[PDB]
Amino acid sequence: NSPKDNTWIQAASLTWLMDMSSLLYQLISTRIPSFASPNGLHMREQTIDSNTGQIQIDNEHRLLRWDRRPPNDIFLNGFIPRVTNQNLSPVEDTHLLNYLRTNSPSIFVSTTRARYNNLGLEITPWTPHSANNNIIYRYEIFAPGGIDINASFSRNHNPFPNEDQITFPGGIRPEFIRSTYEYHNGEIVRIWINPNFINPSTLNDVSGPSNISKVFWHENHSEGNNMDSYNQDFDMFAPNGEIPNNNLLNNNSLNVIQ
Amino acid sequence: NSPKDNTWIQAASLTWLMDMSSLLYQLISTRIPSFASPNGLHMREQTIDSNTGQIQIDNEHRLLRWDRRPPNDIFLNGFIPRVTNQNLSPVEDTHLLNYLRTNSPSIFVSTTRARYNNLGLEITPWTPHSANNNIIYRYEIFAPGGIDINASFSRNHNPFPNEDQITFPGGIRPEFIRSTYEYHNGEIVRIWINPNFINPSTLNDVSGPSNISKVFWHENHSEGNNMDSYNQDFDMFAPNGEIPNNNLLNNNSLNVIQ
Amino acid sequence: NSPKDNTWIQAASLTWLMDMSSLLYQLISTRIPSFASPNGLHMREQTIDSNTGQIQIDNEHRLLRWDRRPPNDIFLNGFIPRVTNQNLSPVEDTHLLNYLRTNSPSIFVSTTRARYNNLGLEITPWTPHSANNNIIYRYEIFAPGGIDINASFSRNHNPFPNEDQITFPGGIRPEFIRSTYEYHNGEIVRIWINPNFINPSTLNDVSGPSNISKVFWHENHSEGNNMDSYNQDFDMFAPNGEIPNNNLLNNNSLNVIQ
Amino acid sequence: NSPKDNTWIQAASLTWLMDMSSLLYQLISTRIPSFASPNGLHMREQTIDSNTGQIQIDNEHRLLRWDRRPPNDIFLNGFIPRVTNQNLSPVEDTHLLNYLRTNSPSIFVSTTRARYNNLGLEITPWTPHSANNNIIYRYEIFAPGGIDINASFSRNHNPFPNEDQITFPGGIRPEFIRSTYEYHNGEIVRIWINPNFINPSTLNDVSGPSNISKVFWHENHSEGNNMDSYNQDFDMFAPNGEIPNNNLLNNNSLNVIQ
Amino acid sequence: NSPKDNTWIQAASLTWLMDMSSLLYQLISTRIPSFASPNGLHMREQTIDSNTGQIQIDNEHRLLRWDRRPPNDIFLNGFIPRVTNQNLSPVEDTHLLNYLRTNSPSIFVSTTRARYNNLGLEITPWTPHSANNNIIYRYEIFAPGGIDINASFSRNHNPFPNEDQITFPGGIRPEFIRSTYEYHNGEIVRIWINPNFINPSTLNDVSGPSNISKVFWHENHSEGNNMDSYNQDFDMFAPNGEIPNNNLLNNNSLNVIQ
Amino acid sequence: NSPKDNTWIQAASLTWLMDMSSLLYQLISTRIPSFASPNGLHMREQTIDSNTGQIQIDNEHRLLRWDRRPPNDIFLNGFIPRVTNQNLSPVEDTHLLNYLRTNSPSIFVSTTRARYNNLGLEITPWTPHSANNNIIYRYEIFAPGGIDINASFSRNHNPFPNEDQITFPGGIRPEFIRSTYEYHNGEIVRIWINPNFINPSTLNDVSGPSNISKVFWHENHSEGNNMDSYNQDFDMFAPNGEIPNNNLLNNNSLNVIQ
Amino acid sequence: NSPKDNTWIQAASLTWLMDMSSLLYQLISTRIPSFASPNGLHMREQTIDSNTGQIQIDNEHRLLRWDRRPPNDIFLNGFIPRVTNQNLSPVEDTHLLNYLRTNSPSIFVSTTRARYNNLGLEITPWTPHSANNNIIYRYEIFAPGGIDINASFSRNHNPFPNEDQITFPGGIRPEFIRSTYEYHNGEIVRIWINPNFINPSTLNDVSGPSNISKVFWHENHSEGNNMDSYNQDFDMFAPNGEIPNNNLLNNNSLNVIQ
Repeated sequence: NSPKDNTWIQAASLTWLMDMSSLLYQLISTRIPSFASPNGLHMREQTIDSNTGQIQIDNEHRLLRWDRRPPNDIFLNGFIPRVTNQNLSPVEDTHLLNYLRTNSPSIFVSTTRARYNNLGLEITPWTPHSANNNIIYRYEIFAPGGIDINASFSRNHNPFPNEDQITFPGGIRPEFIRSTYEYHNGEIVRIWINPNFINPSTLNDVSGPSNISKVFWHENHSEGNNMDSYNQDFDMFAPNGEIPNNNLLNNNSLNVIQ
Repeated sequence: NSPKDNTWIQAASLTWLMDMSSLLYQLISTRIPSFASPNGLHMREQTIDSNTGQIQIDNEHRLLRWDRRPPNDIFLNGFIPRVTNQNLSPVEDTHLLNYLRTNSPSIFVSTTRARYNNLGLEITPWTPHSANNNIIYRYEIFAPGGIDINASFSRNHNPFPNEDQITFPGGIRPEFIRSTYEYHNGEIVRIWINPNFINPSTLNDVSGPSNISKVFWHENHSEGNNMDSYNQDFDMFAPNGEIPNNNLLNNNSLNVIQ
Repeated sequence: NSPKDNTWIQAASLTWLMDMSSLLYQLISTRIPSFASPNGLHMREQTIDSNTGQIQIDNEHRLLRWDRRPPNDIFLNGFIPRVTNQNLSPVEDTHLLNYLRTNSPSIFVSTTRARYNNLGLEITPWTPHSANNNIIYRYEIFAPGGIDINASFSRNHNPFPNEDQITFPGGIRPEFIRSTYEYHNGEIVRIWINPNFINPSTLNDVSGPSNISKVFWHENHSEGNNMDSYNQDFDMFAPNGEIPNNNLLNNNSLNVIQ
Repeated sequence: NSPKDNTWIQAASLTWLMDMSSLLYQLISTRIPSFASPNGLHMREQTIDSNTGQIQIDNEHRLLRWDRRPPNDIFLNGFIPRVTNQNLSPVEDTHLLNYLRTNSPSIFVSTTRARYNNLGLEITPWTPHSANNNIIYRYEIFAPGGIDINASFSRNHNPFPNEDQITFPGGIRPEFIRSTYEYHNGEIVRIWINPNFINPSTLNDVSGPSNISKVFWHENHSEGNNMDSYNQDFDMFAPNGEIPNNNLLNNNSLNVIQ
Repeated sequence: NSPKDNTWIQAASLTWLMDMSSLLYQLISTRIPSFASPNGLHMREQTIDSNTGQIQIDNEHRLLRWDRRPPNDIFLNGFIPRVTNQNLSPVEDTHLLNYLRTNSPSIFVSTTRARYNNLGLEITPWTPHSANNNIIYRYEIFAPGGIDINASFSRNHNPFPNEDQITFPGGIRPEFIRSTYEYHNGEIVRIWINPNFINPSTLNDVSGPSNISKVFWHENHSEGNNMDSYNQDFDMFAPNGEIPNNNLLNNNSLNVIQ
Repeated sequence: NSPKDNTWIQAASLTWLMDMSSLLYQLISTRIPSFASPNGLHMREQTIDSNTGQIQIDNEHRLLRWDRRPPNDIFLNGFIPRVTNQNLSPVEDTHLLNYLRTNSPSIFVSTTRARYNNLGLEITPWTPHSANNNIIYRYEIFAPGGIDINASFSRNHNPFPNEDQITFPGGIRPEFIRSTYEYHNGEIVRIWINPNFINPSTLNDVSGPSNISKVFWHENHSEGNNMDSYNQDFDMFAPNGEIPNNNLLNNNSLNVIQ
Repeated sequence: NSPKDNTWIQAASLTWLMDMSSLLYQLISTRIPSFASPNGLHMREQTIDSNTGQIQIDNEHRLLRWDRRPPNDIFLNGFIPRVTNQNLSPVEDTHLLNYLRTNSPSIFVSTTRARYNNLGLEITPWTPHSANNNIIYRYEIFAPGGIDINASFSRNHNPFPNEDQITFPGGIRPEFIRSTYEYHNGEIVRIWINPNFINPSTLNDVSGPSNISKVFWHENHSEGNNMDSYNQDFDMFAPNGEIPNNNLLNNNSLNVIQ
């Protein structure tokens, strides 16, 4: 049943949702048959340090988002959902299962979990099929909350499990986005650091290959606008990607064969 | 009478229709005289594998759609109907018989069945009269649901039986479109594969003549925008085409005499 | 009184009218004094061959329409009336007698009967006064229904008899238009065939002089847009034309003296 | 009192007025004091030939209208009034006396009678003061109905008896306009014949000086658009013209001194 | 109290006011304190010849209006007030005293009386302060009605008596404007005659210096559009002019020192 | 309490306010705490000579207004307030204290008193801080009414006393503006006289340095449009200026140090 | 509980808020849980001198605001909030905690306190992360009121104490902005003085490095428009900056390492 607090939606870009936690949980829960979610939605845990009141920043809570939009947009605005207007009706806006299964416009923003091997080394995450084409960004996020999709649905009622998603009703504000990799043709050409990330003391922990241009972003950065040529979530819809392999993410590529 | 589940409209592009299955079935059924449809609408069966929950991909369920719109549009948006707004009134939007007989704007999107001879080899499908003119695409679809038109009406009240149509209220999402043939003057010049097709392990089963350019699509593909110079369904209206012959579809042409 | 079925309006371009047959018949009938139409409106008989359930295609049901609009418009859209919006009020939209007498905008599309001599050979039809000027088209139609004007009103209360009109409330869809003659200065320069005509097996029966360019139309045909330089019905209003003579229509002209 | 039939408004361009004859007559009659029109409005008589039911075409019913608009406008649209919208209120739209006295916008269109001497030869009609300036047209009309102004009002209650006006509530359709003289600087330069005039057998009766260009009009005629450089009735308002003399109209001028 | 007939507003350009005489008189009268107008508004007398019904054309009834707008505007449209819409509310539209005192927008149009010496010779009228600057017109009017301002108010409640104003609720139609003097830099350069003036037999009585270009106007006259480079009444507001002297108006100037 | 007559608002540009004197006084008075205005608003006295009814024109009643708008605007339109629409609500429009303290948009127009020494010679008035920059005008006004701000408020409730402001609800009409000094960089370059000033016999009393261009204004005067490059009251808000000194205003400057 | 007077919002740019003090305080207070603000909002004290009623101008009350907008905007308009329309609903407009935590649009304007060491010498204030990039302004403010954020919330319920914010509901008018430093690449290039600052006698107290261009502003100053290339509060959101160090602010830089 209902969440005790609004932690699950604390990263929200649509800030007005944050004070309507219970109402939102009901609105979403009622379009989910008990057989699909026997125990109800499962919110991620320990997204916040109990000792600090601060975002938990560890491999286990490290989220990723593939997006064609550049840092001058994302580091300024965060991830705003496709639907931004208030509508307390059972319309498609809050229809979670339809959103995941069909990618219909909604108030939800997806992310996928960073993947590690047993030695705790990073391996290929769920990657979009079009990742090797043109310019794409892989944003690194540490945010409070999110719905743990795979833990919320019975295997046979969970539309696409392979994507290992953590969904954010209302989106994610920019202060929860630590960095991003800028890829051109599947190759890393730059690493962007968001100086306004909620925990600036961890900025030096941002990893990447050696000798790759690393830039500290600021509004209207001269090189922060690269983009192709619209559905901002096309590259985050389950059937539009997959986990290509379990190779170590220790090269200059995104580990997808050309 | 009424369908047990919403399988018939599960491919829907107008996703809001999927949760209003019974209401939609009533809305459509009431403008159909009992003498036209003695037993009611007949929904296609076995469109989904009961053992996997997955789309049934076999010759028997292989659908085709002739369209002048290119892959950069279709593989991105799917087949969205001419009418996209909600209207629970008995207007023409849901008037199935008028749509079939006159091609009036509606929420329906049509497909025609792939045709095979007794040896299970492909033969000429229902083809538009204008197929040999300019640029046209023949999309290959495997989707859940659809209304089996020929099985839903007495032949005496079925506007156009030859087309053997399977109609999709709400359209078809792009993940159900596996590939497309690009024809220029009735000749195949390229075969496009949709990497995001719901069952990617079958992509290698896509057939075509030998040595024809085969391309894996991605958004804004450089050659994915070819189009002539609007009624997107003009080339799918029954009187606007026919089954030209039963010849084997084993050449570079669409089997229509120049 | 009332028609048994909606055959009279089955060719309708304004398809929403087809399901409101009785209401439409009342709407029209009430603005017609009993002395003008003692026996009520007389619908054309045998427009559909009951043995085939399809359009009757014979000289006796062959209709013509003079229009300045070219095939790229007409073969695509059919004949849509000057008034296209729904209005169940006794406004001028449905005022049949006013439309005939004055040519006021309405939901009616006019046609005139093809004319034959006693040997069954074609003779000059009712022709517009401006027919020898510039570019004009003479469309050939075989459609279900239509109101037989001369049989609906008494001789002495029938505004203009010479025209032998067949009026179509809601217009005529393109599949009922078999061909058209393109005239330039009163001379035939091309014969256009509509491949999507409802009975394609009769396309070879389309007549015309010998050695005249004969073209099978398709959307946006390169030569299908010729037009002068608007009232689309100007050339179909009774006082705007006449039957010039009873000569055989066996030459390259429209039988009007230059 | 009330007219027996709607003959008085049968020439109407605003066709919707034709079925509201009695209501219109009341609407107009109530703003006319009994002392101004002791016997009520007097409608012209014999505007229709009682042996044929067609418009009476004789000198006695020959009407004229001075207008700056050319044949490409007038022969296509007729004379449409300055006010064209429906308004069953006692507004100025139907205020006949104000219209005649002030030329305020209304649903009325004025014409003036052709003038003849006792030998039945044509003499100078009421002519606009600006007639010798630039380009002006004198249209010839034979229409059913019209209000006989001079016979409708007591001499001292008739604003401008001199114009011998016949007013048409709702205007005059083009089929009632037989021809027009095109004047440039008060000189006839062309005679236009309307081939669509309601009685085409009388077209040869159109008179004019000898050896003047005579043209049979058609839509968009190349020379049918001459016009100066708006109140379309400026040149038909009583104080804006007069009967200049009673000379024979047998020259190339409009009989007004330069 | 109330006027017996509507003579006072018979010159009205806003013709709809003419039938609401009593209502208008009340509307205006109620915003006028009894001490300002002890005897009520005084309408000009003998503006209309009781014997002909014709406009009285004599020095005593000769009115003038200074205006920057040229004959192509004024002789075509007359003097239309700054406020032209119907409003039966006690708004400023009909507020006579505010209009005279402040020049606020209203339905009124001002004129000033022509001035004569004891020998009946014309002397300088009330003239605008800006009269010697650029292009200005002095229109000559003979109209029925008008409110005699100086006779309507008690001297100490009459804002500006020196102007000798005759005010026209609803304005003045062009047929009441006989002529105009066109001044450039305070010098007469042309005399315009309105051929459509209500009494054309008096046109030859129009006076002016000798050998000054005299033109008979017609719509769009080539020289009838001269104007500077908006408040059309700026030059008719009392504080904006004065009676400069009592000199004879027998020269080429407007009798104002340069 | 309430003013006996509307003298206080007689200069009004928003003329509709003049007849709603008592209502306006209430509307303004109710948002003024009794401790701020113990005795209520104090209206200026002797603004109108009781003997003549005329505007009192003496040093004592001489008002000034600093404005960036030129004579072609001001001498034509007067000083119209920032808010011009009717609103009988306690909105900010009539909020006198907030207007004085914050300069929020309202129906009020400020002026400041001309300043004199004990010999009755003019000394520096309250001057805007930006007066020495670019082009600014100092208008001279003699108007009826106005609220005497310093006499209306208890010193510790009066926002800014130093300005010796005279506020005009509804603004000031142009006939109350006698002249203006045009300054460029704090230097007088021209003196403009308004010939339409309510008392033209005093025009020669307009003072200024010797040998400075003196111009009599008229609409669209060629040099009457000089302006910089909007809040028209920026230079009349108390904190935006001050009384710089008490020096004699007998030079070509505005007595502010460069 | 409630504030005794409206001092807290007296600097308001949205002046209509000033008269709705209690209502505003309730509106804001009700969305603040008692555990977050045990004692309610704490308004700054001694922002106004008790003896004179004038603004308290001392180090203690010296506020700063980092803004990308230049003096031609700010010194003219002040700091107007992102939300400017009236809305007495519990919408996000007045949601103080959401504002502070997320930077959502609201009626609030942030400022940060000037920082001093023990000797009372200025040290580095909270500075935006992007301060060394391009052009940024640091405005100096002395205003009445403001909410003392750090004193209003219990440590663990104060989103971002590090900013040491004083928040102004309704913004700050320009007369409370004394000066601004213009930085280019983190270096001071000009010091702007607002001559209209509420206490002009303190203008000489404005400090800065020696020999830096010092300019007295006026509307449209030629160099007062420098700006980069929009969220006007981006550089005032807590996570978007920090207190870089406690070094003396006695150099030309903003004390942030390049």
